[PDB]
Amino acid sequence: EVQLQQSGAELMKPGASVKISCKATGYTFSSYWIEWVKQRPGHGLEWIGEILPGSGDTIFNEKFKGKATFTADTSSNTAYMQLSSLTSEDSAVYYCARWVLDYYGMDYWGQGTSLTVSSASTTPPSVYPLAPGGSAMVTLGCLVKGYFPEPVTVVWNKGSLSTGTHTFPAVLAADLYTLSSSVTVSASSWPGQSVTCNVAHPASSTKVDKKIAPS
Amino acid sequence: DAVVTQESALTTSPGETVTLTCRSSTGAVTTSNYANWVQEKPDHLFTGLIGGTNNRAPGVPARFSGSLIGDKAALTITGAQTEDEAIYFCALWSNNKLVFGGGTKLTVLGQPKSSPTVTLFPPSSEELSTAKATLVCTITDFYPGVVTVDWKVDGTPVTAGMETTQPSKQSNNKYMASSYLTLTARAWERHSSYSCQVTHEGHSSNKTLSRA
Repeated sequence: EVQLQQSGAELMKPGASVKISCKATGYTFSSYWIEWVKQRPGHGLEWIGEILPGSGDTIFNEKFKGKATFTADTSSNTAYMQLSSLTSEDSAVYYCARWVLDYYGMDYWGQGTSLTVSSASTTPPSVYPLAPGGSAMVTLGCLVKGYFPEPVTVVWNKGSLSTGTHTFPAVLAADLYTLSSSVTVSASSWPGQSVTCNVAHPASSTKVDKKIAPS
Repeated sequence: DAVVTQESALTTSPGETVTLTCRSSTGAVTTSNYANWVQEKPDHLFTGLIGGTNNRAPGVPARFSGSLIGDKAALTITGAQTEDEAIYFCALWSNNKLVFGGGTKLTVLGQPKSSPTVTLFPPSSEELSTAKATLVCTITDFYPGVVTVDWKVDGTPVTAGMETTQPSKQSNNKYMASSYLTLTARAWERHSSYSCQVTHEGHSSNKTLSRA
């Protein structure tokens, strides 16, 4: 079975350089061209260039001639793409894909490598309780604001409250992340019983427990 | 530097036939452009579907086929399946260059449509003490996963300090999203009624609250 495995997500600072790998298995690596593609939010897909492992021949999209460099090692069946002088415009997901001549296309694709070029520093979040404005059900929540980088984890009552929990996707606001999580429980269980959100932000080794009390 | 154009979005249902197209700004698409079609599923998972205009990739379901329709390349999915929901990109070979289209987001209705459930939370006393005020509007159980959010303070639209998340899939396969309106504590006190309005397929669901 043909497979292309790429290196993991990269976090680089402006001006740095990164080398993304693409390991092939399931076929004769030296016989097929490897294509490199760039996927940047709001910019569709861009072709970077290609390399034929068996000959080492390379062809670049003019635009990337001074940004990318292709290499390959037939002994380890791995292709590599190095990006230099990184800038925020280089932030994107990069893919390698196999081109088959008689197919006239790219059939198998790597899983992609997410590259983030940033100079931002780790920032802990501020955690705030979300109570109703003082039905059979009641919705409580917790706001996790101003943290970087992602992610943060949120549990309710130390994992005891699991059903009815909605941890929403994070969004940016002033260069930082904001997330919220909510739990819907029986109106007869709160405030009659306690509801506490447990927030953790590994990157900053911060842990905050916030009890949701009536307003 | 040819420009390749695709439909931005299309919706279909299980069992139906849907056709996606790929146009070139340079002229009519022909077999000499060796049109490719690839599929991107959640978590940026790409799979090649078509190459050389009509060659199906290894392991790709027979329901996918490529062709030329008029002066454009086309991808036909006959008997659409829920799993076919994805973003489809076409690529054309022109001027010894490989140019990709902007991609078409194909939605396949795999469950009943559902209007959103909206909940609006006021700023916590704790946050207000920092001279900050964030209202949180949670949006859950909606399908399909496309909504637009509008905030109004005392009847007037407000977008300054507002941010809305992308929709994400819930355990029950419906979607959820959140919207936030942030102001200074002082500004929060200069208004009375706050409203979060969520529009989904032409219908608007609203929730409001009074600072006092």
